[PDB]
Amino acid sequence: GWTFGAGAALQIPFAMQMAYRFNGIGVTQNVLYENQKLIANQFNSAIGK
Amino acid sequence: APAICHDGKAHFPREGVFVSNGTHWFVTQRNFYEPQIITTDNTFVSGNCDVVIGIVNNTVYDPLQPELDS
Ligand SMILES: *[C@@H]1O[C@H](CO)[C@@H](O)[C@H](O)[C@H]1NC(C)=O
Repeated sequence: GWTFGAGAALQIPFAMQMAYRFNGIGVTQNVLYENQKLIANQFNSAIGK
Repeated sequence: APAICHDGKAHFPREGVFVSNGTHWFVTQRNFYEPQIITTDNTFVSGNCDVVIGIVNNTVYDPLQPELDS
Protein backbone atom coordinates (compact mmCIF):
# COMPACT_ATOMS: atom_id res chain seq x y z
CA GLY A 1 0.00 0.00 0.00
CA TRP A 2 0.97 3.62 0.52
CA THR A 3 3.70 3.18 3.14
CA PHE A 4 6.56 2.89 0.66
CA GLY A 5 5.33 6.01 -1.09
CA ALA A 6 5.47 7.69 2.30
CA GLY A 7 9.02 6.43 2.88
CA ALA A 8 10.57 3.25 4.25
CA ALA A 9 8.40 0.36 3.14
CA LEU A 10 6.24 -1.63 5.56
CA GLN A 11 4.68 -5.00 4.79
CA ILE A 12 0.99 -5.59 5.52
CA PRO A 13 -1.42 -8.46 4.78
CA PHE A 14 -3.20 -7.90 1.49
CA ALA A 15 -6.74 -8.31 2.81
CA MET A 16 -6.02 -5.65 5.42
CA GLN A 17 -4.92 -3.39 2.58
CA MET A 18 -8.18 -3.92 0.72
CA ALA A 19 -10.11 -3.12 3.91
CA TYR A 20 -8.82 0.42 4.21
CA ARG A 21 -9.83 1.33 0.66
CA PHE A 22 -13.45 0.55 1.52
CA ASN A 23 -12.89 2.56 4.68
CA GLY A 24 -11.76 5.36 2.39
CA ILE A 25 -14.94 5.33 0.33
CA GLY A 26 -17.27 5.36 3.33
CA VAL A 27 -18.46 1.75 3.30
CA THR A 28 -18.06 -0.20 6.54
CA GLN A 29 -15.16 -2.63 6.46
CA ASN A 30 -17.25 -5.72 7.29
CA VAL A 31 -18.52 -6.00 3.70
CA LEU A 32 -15.10 -6.99 2.38
CA TYR A 33 -14.72 -9.84 4.84
CA GLU A 34 -18.25 -11.07 4.26
CA ASN A 35 -17.93 -11.18 0.45
CA GLN A 36 -14.21 -11.69 -0.26
CA LYS A 37 -14.87 -14.69 -2.51
CA LEU A 38 -17.28 -12.83 -4.78
CA ILE A 39 -14.91 -9.86 -4.93
CA ALA A 40 -12.03 -12.10 -5.99
CA ASN A 41 -14.08 -13.89 -8.64
CA GLN A 42 -15.18 -10.58 -10.12
CA PHE A 43 -11.61 -9.25 -10.15
CA ASN A 44 -10.30 -12.30 -11.99
CA SER A 45 -13.17 -12.24 -14.49
CA ALA A 46 -12.46 -8.55 -15.07
CA ILE A 47 -8.86 -9.44 -15.86
CA GLY A 48 -10.35 -11.82 -18.41
CA LYS A 49 -12.44 -8.98 -19.82
CA ALA B 1 -5.30 -10.84 12.78
CA PRO B 2 -8.37 -9.26 11.17
CA ALA B 3 -10.97 -10.00 13.85
CA ILE B 4 -11.56 -11.58 17.26
CA CYS B 5 -14.41 -13.82 18.42
CA HIS B 6 -16.13 -13.08 21.71
CA ASP B 7 -19.39 -15.08 21.76
CA GLY B 8 -20.76 -16.22 18.42
CA LYS B 9 -20.71 -12.68 17.07
CA ALA B 10 -17.73 -10.94 15.50
CA HIS B 11 -16.11 -7.61 16.39
CA PHE B 12 -14.14 -5.13 14.30
CA PRO B 13 -12.06 -2.11 15.35
CA ARG B 14 -13.43 1.36 14.67
CA GLU B 15 -10.03 2.57 13.46
CA GLY B 16 -6.50 1.29 13.36
CA VAL B 17 -5.69 -2.41 13.59
CA PHE B 18 -5.39 -5.20 16.14
CA VAL B 19 -1.87 -6.15 17.20
CA SER B 20 -0.27 -8.75 19.47
CA ASN B 21 3.12 -8.93 21.18
CA GLY B 22 2.61 -12.61 22.01
CA THR B 23 1.56 -11.79 25.57
CA HIS B 24 -1.88 -10.29 24.88
CA TRP B 25 -3.90 -8.39 22.27
CA PHE B 26 -4.37 -4.66 21.75
CA VAL B 27 -5.57 -2.07 19.22
CA THR B 28 -3.68 0.88 17.79
CA GLN B 29 -3.73 3.52 15.09
CA ARG B 30 -1.70 2.70 12.02
CA ASN B 31 0.61 5.72 11.86
CA PHE B 32 2.04 5.69 15.41
CA TYR B 33 2.51 2.80 17.82
CA GLU B 34 0.83 3.34 21.17
CA PRO B 35 -1.03 0.22 22.32
CA GLN B 36 -4.37 0.49 24.10
CA ILE B 37 -6.54 -1.90 26.09
CA ILE B 38 -9.24 -3.59 24.02
CA THR B 39 -12.62 -2.34 25.28
CA THR B 40 -16.23 -2.46 24.16
CA ASP B 41 -16.24 1.15 23.00
CA ASN B 42 -13.38 0.68 20.50
CA THR B 43 -15.04 -1.98 18.33
CA PHE B 44 -18.46 -2.83 16.93
CA VAL B 45 -20.34 -5.95 15.92
CA SER B 46 -21.41 -7.24 12.50
CA GLY B 47 -22.72 -10.64 11.45
CA ASN B 48 -21.32 -13.93 12.74
CA CYS B 49 -17.87 -15.49 12.93
CA ASP B 50 -18.25 -18.33 10.40
CA VAL B 51 -18.21 -15.88 7.49
CA VAL B 52 -14.79 -14.31 8.05
CA ILE B 53 -11.31 -15.79 7.56
CA GLY B 54 -8.45 -15.54 10.04
CA ILE B 55 -10.47 -14.82 13.18
CA VAL B 56 -8.99 -15.65 16.60
CA ASN B 57 -10.24 -16.32 20.12
CA ASN B 58 -10.23 -13.88 23.05
CA THR B 59 -12.56 -11.95 25.36
CA VAL B 60 -13.73 -8.32 25.22
CA TYR B 61 -13.71 -6.36 28.46
CA ASP B 62 -16.66 -4.16 29.40
CA PRO B 63 -15.79 -1.08 31.49
CA LEU B 64 -19.36 -1.05 32.81
CA GLN B 65 -19.25 -4.71 33.93
CA PRO B 66 -17.23 -4.18 37.17
CA GLU B 67 -19.32 -1.12 38.11
CA LEU B 68 -22.82 -2.35 37.22
CA ASP B 69 -22.87 -4.17 40.57
CA SER B 70 -22.81 -0.78 42.32
C1 LIG C 1 -1.65 -18.03 6.06
O1 LIG C 1 -0.92 -18.89 5.04
C2 LIG C 1 -0.60 -20.21 5.59
C3 LIG C 1 0.04 -21.06 4.50
O2 LIG C 1 -0.95 -21.70 3.75
C4 LIG C 1 -1.84 -20.92 6.11
O3 LIG C 1 -1.45 -22.14 6.73
C5 LIG C 1 -2.58 -20.07 7.11
O4 LIG C 1 -3.80 -20.75 7.46
C6 LIG C 1 -2.89 -18.72 6.57
N1 LIG C 1 -3.48 -17.87 7.67
C7 LIG C 1 -4.85 -18.04 8.11
C8 LIG C 1 -5.39 -17.16 9.22
O5 LIG C 1 -5.54 -18.87 7.63
